[PDB]
Amino acid sequence: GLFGAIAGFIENGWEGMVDGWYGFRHQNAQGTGQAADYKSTQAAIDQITGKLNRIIKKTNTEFESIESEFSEIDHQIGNVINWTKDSITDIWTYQAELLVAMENQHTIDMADSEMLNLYERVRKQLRQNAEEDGKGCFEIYHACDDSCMESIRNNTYNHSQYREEALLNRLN
Amino acid sequence: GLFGAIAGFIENGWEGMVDGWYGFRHQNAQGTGQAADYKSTQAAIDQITGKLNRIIKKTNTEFESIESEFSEIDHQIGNVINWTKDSITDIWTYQAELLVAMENQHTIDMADSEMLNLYERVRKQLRQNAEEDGKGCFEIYHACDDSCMESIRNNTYNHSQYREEALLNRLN
Amino acid sequence: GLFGAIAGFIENGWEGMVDGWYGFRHQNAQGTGQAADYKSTQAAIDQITGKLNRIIKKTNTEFESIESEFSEIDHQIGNVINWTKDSITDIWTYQAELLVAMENQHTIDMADSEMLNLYERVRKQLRQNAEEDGKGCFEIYHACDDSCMESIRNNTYNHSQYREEALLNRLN
Amino acid sequence: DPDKICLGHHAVANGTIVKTLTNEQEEVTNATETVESTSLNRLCMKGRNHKDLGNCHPIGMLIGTPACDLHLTGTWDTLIERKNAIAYCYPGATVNEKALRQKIMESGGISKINTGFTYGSSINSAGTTKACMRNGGNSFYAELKWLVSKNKGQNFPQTTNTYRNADTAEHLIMWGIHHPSSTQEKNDLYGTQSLSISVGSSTYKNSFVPVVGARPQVNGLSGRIDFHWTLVQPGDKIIFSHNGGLIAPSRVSKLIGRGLGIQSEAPIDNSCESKCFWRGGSINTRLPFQNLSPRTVGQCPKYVNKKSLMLATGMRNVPE
Amino acid sequence: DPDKICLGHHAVANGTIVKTLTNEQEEVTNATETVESTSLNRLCMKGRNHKDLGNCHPIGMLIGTPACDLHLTGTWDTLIERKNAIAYCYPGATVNEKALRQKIMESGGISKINTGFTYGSSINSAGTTKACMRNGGNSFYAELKWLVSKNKGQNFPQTTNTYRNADTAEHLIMWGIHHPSSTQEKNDLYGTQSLSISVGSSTYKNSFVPVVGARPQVNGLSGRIDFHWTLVQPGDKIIFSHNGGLIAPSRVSKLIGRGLGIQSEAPIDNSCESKCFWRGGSINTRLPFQNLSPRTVGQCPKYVNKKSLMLATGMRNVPE
Amino acid sequence: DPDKICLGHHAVANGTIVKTLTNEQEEVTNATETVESTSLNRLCMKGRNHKDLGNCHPIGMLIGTPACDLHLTGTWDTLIERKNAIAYCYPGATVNEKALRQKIMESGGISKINTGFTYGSSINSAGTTKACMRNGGNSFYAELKWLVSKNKGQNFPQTTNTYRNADTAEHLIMWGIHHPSSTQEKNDLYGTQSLSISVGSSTYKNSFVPVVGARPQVNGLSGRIDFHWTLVQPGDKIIFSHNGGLIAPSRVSKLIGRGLGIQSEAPIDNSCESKCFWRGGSINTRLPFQNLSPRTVGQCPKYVNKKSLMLATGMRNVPE
Ligand SMILES: *[C@@H]1O[C@H](CO)[C@@H](O[C@@H]2O[C@H](CO)[C@@H](O[C@@H]3O[C@H](CO[C@H]4O[C@H](CO)[C@@H](O)[C@H](O)[C@@H]4O)[C@@H](O)[C@H](O[C@H]4O[C@H](CO)[C@@H](O)[C@H](O)[C@@H]4O)[C@@H]3O)[C@H](O)[C@H]2NC(C)=O)[C@H](O)[C@H]1NC(C)=O
Ligand SMILES: CC(=O)N[C@@H]1[C@@H](O)[C@H](O[C@@H]2O[C@H](CO)[C@H](O)[C@H](O[C@]3(C(=O)O)C[C@H](O)[C@@H](NC(C)=O)[C@H]([C@H](O)[C@H](O)CO)O3)[C@H]2O)[C@@H](CO)O[C@H]1O
Ligand SMILES: CC(=O)N[C@@H]1[C@@H](O)[C@H](O[C@@H]2O[C@H](CO)[C@H](O)[C@H](O[C@]3(C(=O)O)C[C@H](O)[C@@H](NC(C)=O)[C@H]([C@H](O)[C@H](O)CO)O3)[C@H]2O)[C@@H](CO)O[C@H]1O
Ligand SMILES: CC(=O)N[C@@H]1[C@@H](O)[C@H](O[C@@H]2O[C@H](CO)[C@H](O)[C@H](O[C@]3(C(=O)O)C[C@H](O)[C@@H](NC(C)=O)[C@H]([C@H](O)[C@H](O)CO)O3)[C@H]2O)[C@@H](CO)O[C@H]1O
Ligand SMILES: *[C@@H]1O[C@H](CO)[C@@H](O)[C@H](O)[C@H]1NC(C)=O
Ligand SMILES: *[C@@H]1O[C@H](CO)[C@@H](O)[C@H](O)[C@H]1NC(C)=O
Ligand SMILES: *[C@@H]1O[C@H](CO)[C@@H](O)[C@H](O)[C@H]1NC(C)=O
Ligand SMILES: *[C@@H]1O[C@H](CO)[C@@H](O)[C@H](O)[C@H]1NC(C)=O
Ligand SMILES: *[C@@H]1O[C@H](CO)[C@@H](O)[C@H](O)[C@H]1NC(C)=O
Repeated sequence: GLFGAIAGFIENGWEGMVDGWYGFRHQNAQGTGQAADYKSTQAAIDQITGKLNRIIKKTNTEFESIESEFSEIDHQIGNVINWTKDSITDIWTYQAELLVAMENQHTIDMADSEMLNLYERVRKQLRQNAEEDGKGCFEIYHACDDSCMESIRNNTYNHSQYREEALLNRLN
Repeated sequence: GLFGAIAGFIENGWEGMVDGWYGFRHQNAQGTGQAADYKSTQAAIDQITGKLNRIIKKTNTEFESIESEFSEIDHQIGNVINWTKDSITDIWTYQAELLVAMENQHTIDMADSEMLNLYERVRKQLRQNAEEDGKGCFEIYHACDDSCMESIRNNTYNHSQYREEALLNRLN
Repeated sequence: GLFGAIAGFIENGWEGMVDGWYGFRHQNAQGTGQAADYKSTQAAIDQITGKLNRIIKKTNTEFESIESEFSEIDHQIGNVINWTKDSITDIWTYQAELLVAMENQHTIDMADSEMLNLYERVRKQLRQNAEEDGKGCFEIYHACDDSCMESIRNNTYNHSQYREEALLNRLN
Repeated sequence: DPDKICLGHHAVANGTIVKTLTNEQEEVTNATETVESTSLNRLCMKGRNHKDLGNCHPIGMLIGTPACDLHLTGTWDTLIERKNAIAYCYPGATVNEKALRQKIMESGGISKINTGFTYGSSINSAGTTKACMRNGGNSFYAELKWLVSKNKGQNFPQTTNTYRNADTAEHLIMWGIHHPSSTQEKNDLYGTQSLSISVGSSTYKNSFVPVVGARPQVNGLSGRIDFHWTLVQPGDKIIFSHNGGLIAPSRVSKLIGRGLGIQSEAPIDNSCESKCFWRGGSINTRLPFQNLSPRTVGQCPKYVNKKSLMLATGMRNVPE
Repeated sequence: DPDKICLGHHAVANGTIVKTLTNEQEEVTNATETVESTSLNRLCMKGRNHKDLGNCHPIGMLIGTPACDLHLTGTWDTLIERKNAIAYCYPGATVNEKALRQKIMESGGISKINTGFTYGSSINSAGTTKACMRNGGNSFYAELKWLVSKNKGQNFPQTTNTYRNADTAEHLIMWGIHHPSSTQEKNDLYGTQSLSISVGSSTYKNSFVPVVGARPQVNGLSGRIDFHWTLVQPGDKIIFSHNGGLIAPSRVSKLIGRGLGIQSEAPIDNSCESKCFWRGGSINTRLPFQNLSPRTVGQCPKYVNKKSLMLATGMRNVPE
Repeated sequence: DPDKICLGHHAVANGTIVKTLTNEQEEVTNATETVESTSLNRLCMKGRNHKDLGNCHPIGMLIGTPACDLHLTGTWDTLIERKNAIAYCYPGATVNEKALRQKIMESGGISKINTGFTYGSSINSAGTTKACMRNGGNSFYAELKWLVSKNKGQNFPQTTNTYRNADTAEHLIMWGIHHPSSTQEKNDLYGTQSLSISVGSSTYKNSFVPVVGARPQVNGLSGRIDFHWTLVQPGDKIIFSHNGGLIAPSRVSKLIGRGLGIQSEAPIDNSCESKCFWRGGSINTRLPFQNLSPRTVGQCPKYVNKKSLMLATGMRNVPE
């Protein structure tokens, strides 16, 4: 896709992540775990909610009948009405198809961008203490326990604390 | 946003930058600096001017009256005209709303992309001589005087000039 | 452009590359070469094919005549038909212009994104063995023969094999 | 070896297919419908002073056809017309009928005002017919009078009647012209004299002659009564001059305000609200589009030639 | 010294200009046209049981104008009308002509049914005119008869003719009224009596009087024959009562099914197919838009006021 | 600690709110209006050869009502009709009035051609009325003549008047029919004879009878003069045959070219220019949309049901 993350360098989604749209899986000495990211999830949901608020509505224009259901209509005027109504229906059918196609494309690419923005946030947080594996994971070159993993997820990880350890493990 | 810079990893805009839309602030031994970036600014402005040229215009079709202001109109044809005009108005109101919503989304995201493209250009110039702080700044690990700073803004900074000094400071 | 590669950090296209839309050029001690990338090229082509399938079509609504070619029409109804047809023409002319303008913008930016996604795949493959030059190239800090270059092109390059050599060359 | 943190996104086992600009078979985690396919099979009349006409045609409200006896006056914001409604008990038709029906169906009520027309002793003003029965008895249009000679064969006397609009709003006046089945019948009802009916106001002028040409029986009657109408402006007079063949108005109509006219087959429900109506009932959807019918009235979703259009409400679904 | 791998994209020598949201002159590697500018100068009639009327006007098929002798009956899915087609050989016009022509051009065929109208010895039903030539001699509309008095100057007899619709579908009946050029001509053809023609069905009635007013010559003729029409419903009858001036139907018409009416000057071509037609010919494009004409019929691309709209099918062209 | 370079973007103190696809309240640095809300309260007539009719109604230009004396001929690209404009000084109406007014308001001028009609000694062609005052004296429509019997009570003679179109373009011919207030009045003006007016061309014919039926006084006059019209083609004749009641044309009209018809109450301004007009004035905006009125003429922005639609002309505003 446009931003290269969802159906891109992220191989596939996680069916086991039911409390969020985006999140983390980690591996350390204590074991493995999973956690959803609130900020990225809500950013995506709020944008889709905004689309729904704009799209799911009708006009307030009051229309009256110009075609009799139960009696005859004039032949000349009736033909003009039929031409006009079918022309209007072609326009709305076209507009409806284009709207939903365009909006769907944007929704998919918007979701992709929020995945990438989360990935980019974490990359910059970790700084010189980790390396990208190419599949959406960061290999962290220091002991990073459950509290350390929480600090990465919380956006409170201080790279300076682990830099000496990490550069020794990375570069030797 | 889509590209993650404006209202993203860049915390806020600069009200003190009056001669451009994007630019640089710096700190070195010589002093504190600020300068606008012409190319990114003009790229954004030209794209917006392009939109305004396409949108700020009317059709050259000449319409005549089909509804008398001061006289009576036939009842059957009058109802057809009222239905048709209100149907046409609903279409144009809808088109106008969609146009401006879509254009505003694209304008905002286009501006975000130009910010990111400038940031990315600077990142690649600095190469291994600087590190990202996560807030749109680069910490430069060598003495980078006013001429050095100007070479970055000019896209004529050669990383090899300062690489030995920078790596010694980065690795300590 | 939106993703910063095409007409961006990549200075220009290659007229010599006639077997693909995106690809590679390499230089090592043994010579130079060129090769197209199949997956990125096909990703771009398939999306453009998708647009053409949706756009290149007409409605199946059957319209009949409401304006006589070889005979006079009533003046009042004729004026209503003229107003209606010109109003419908203005809508379709506007919609066609907006459709093609919007689609052209998206096609150009989609193509840009596929260039960037290929560049990003290669960056992550090379890991700590190469550095970006800012022009769409990677300088590889170990001897990378034709088989090594081929392994990069076909997504089988294992960084760990060359990492020891590359880190010593990068840190000098 | 290094520790690891992995970034990811959710997925579902069963995704939903949507169309995009570049892909007609794009799988997403969730989607929602934009085209309404369902209707309520009732006319949702909560919050509306409505009138269901039943077998009464709108025009029959002005002339007083027996089927319209409960609907000669009233007020409403919504007027419901039904299939096979009756306007004419006696064989005939109204000139400019479509415009008249539309005026009534745009109205918010009808009031009736007496014309005050009177007739001399040689006129029978209470003519009736088997075509227009009220409970097994011969009758006539309630708002009109069939004038004939009291003595069979005698010349119907020259008569002139005037209705003045004493109101500040325009009134709608209707009258009929009787077209007899034969010369003998014409002579019996109106005499051997040449017949002529003149109608004249400040804004309207017309003349009518009863015609006696041979025509087939409709409900056993070769006679016809055709209706004509005009608007009488505030303060104006309309003068009827006639010597046989006029079906004269005993009252005129005043259409009050505005209302929504609905033609539908659906039964009334006073417990639900709605702003959109069609032949088959009410559309209460929040969706922007519908595929029920191109013929709707009120505040409605736009009709589209589409069964479904799914709007994505989630990311690309990339299952494990 | 490091080795190098460079990522890039293709370019072309000859790029194409397109418009985007932000740029009126954006160069791309390739593009394709979305507005059709070309048309085939012919009516592509393959797969269509078509009828080219030539010099026959659609209304002439019902009355039997000499130019329509080969088009009095038939079936078709496509009917082609031409410029300057003749309906009225004798000077005149049809009342409600536009509605009638549209009905014929909407149909998929015409059938004819005998009225069975017969006339007594004092009527000459073989009236003809130089206006309507057939076989190099004076003739008349094939589906009608010009009735005049057998003896010049004598009163045309009071006559009744009744057409009964014994079919399950409605029949279209046409008749004419002759309007003489003078009182002397009127007296010669129909006598000195006052003339009156009445027509009556269950759903229609009208009365006509021949008018003898002075008027200029149209192809040497000051007389006029005006046509009138109505639909006779299944099981109904229509009664003509007349004493001079009626141009009476020998046959009535039945319009069968539906078809596409085309008005064009372009020649027929059975070699190829089309779904879209206009004055200049056929439009066989796959493109969504066209700029040939706003007046088209069938299944067509939408008309736009634009010469060209190029859709990009490639990336930005950035040549060397 | 290291030196640093920071990338950033501008912001403003007071941003502007716009709507996007995903956000109804998005703050940007700048935006501009796309819907015009303001109108100039005048008709901008710079660069237009225009005619302001004042209290002259367009139809009055053809018949020559006193209010239209300065608007009987001319050329223009823009024709301005005002409210309460006078067409008929004498009580009456024009048949097919709406089509006629539209033809005049579509034209780019009117030329007048003499009919050359003359009348014998037993006709008084100088009939006048207090309804149509001119310079304080009883007068009449300038382009027509009220023909009455010279001797009061005497039969108006059987009269013929013929106009031939000698021009290469079609001419619009108008005439009136007088409908007297009573039998005594009818007898005084035209005699006791039965009255008939026949009008006949190649493409038109009709017969008229003055009607005497009772009707109310309009400015003290129960009489009526109704107008009729037709187009006489190049080379064709039109023949009037009449014996009392014809209001005969002294001139015919030729409509020249095309122009823009405006109906408005706003005053003329020759300093300002515009291509779009409505009832309340002019719209000379560059913006694509407007919310002033759905009823406009010329080259206009499209009407929309919106107060404002702000288009972003800058990035997201993120203040410090
Ligand atoms: C980033 O990009 C910008 C824009 O291109 C560059 O800006 C230019 O920088 C050059 C070099 O400093 C400027 O050229 C210099 O102008 C000086 C001032 O000239 C005026 O005043 C002097 C003194 O009164 C007069 O002699 C002269 O005629 C002018 O009226 C000159 O003093 C400089 O000349 C001296 O240095 C040069 C070498 O640079 C010698 O050849 C000369 O002999 C002399 O000793 C010189 O001409 C230029 O004006 C700037 N342009 C703009 C538009 O601002 C930056 O250099 C670039 N930065 C980096 C780091 O790459
Ligand atoms: C021998 C034969 O078949 N003769 C029919 C003849 O019966 C028929 O006349 C009509 O027959 C019906 C049958 O129910 C009624 O009797 C009609 O009478 C009334 C009516 O009810 O309509 C009586 C009524 O009192 C009359 N009202 C007035 C005000 O005069 C009306 C009225 O005269 C007529 O409706 C006017 O057209 O008639 C009776 O007329 C005729 C039908 O045309 O046909 C013969 O062949
Ligand atoms: C000076 C002038 O032009 N006066 C015309 C006069 O010529 C015209 O007479 C008609 O002229 C045409 C010319 O081609 C024919 O000769 C008409 O003869 C026929 C006809 O062919 O139409 C003969 C035919 O047998 C007649 N048919 C019947 C059934 O009677 C018809 C018929 O009488 C008329 O068409 C009825 O109007 O005429 C000849 O009458 C007259 C009539 O148009 O008008 C003068 O002004
Ligand atoms: C007390 C009362 O209500 N009396 C009216 C009486 O006024 C009216 O007569 C008409 O009165 C009007 C004034 O309002 C005119 O004076 C009419 O006269 C003229 C006219 O000016 O229109 C005179 C003119 O010379 C006549 N012109 C010709 C060509 O004959 C015309 C003409 O006869 C009529 O307009 C034709 O309809 O009239 C005067 O007739 C009478 C009759 O309406 O009614 C009383 O109730
Ligand atoms: C208009 O369309 C309706 C529905 O398809 C059809 O029944 C009707 O015949 C059409 N009107 C005319 C005048 O043909
Ligand atoms: C059309 O709408 C106008 C108001 O814009 C209204 O006054 C008029 O009654 C409508 N026309 C008809 C024929 O009802
Ligand atoms: C409708 O437009 C056509 C083509 O421009 C023109 O010939 C015609 O005059 C117009 N119709 C009316 C009734 O003015
Ligand atoms: C889509 O989302 C809605 C709202 O969260 C949810 O209730 C529903 O389960 C989803 N749709 C389907 C078809 O599962
Ligand atoms: C552009 O596409 C067309 C097909 O529409 C093809 O014939 C042509 O070879 C292409 N040209 C270039 C320069 O790619």
